[PDB]
Amino acid sequence: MAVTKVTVDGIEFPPTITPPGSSKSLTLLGAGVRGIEIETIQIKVTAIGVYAEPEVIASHLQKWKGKSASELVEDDGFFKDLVQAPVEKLAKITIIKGLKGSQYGGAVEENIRDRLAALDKYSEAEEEALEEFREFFKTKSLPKGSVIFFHWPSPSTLQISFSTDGSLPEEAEATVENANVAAALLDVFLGENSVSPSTKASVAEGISALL
Ligand SMILES: [Cl-]
Repeated sequence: MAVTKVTVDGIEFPPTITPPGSSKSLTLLGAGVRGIEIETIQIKVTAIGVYAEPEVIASHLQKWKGKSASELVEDDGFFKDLVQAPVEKLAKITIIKGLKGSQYGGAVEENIRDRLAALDKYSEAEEEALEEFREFFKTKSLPKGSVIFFHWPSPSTLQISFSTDGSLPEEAEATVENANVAAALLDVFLGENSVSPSTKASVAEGISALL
């Protein structure tokens, strides 16, 4: 029997997902990969899938209707609107090349702090939030195939989950309630100096299609 699958270089991403502890079901908008470059050698380390409520986020982005995928990815304002949009969002991250949690966490945290410090939005509250974020990854190992779940039930709140085998948890492990960190983390992936332009392209064409 036939099945429809979404894949990024063979890594399978479900077309819809229900975040840990959530009732809602989110729809995949697009997916790409985060690739680290050494010399002229490119290493893919993670696959990233971006999910949200399709009708709702389509409604909030209606000013971009009929705008082409080519035109959206060219425009930082669209991605600002996508990041700001007050809808549930989820990032599913599948580890390609294994690594230790404190490494991934450390790098992402530094990226966030850089963004927030640049914006003059880094105080003790953010440091504590990032303490939580840091502590979450400190204790864990991220082997190939393990998956991280970043859940934004609203733009101000971040919920983190993780499964070593790639299955879907039914409740979140960590909650970071800090608007700046939550938004910055989303900005790591969909923002101006994205760790994954491919993911942004994929989301752009998905959203363009969705409108
Ligand atoms: Cl990543």
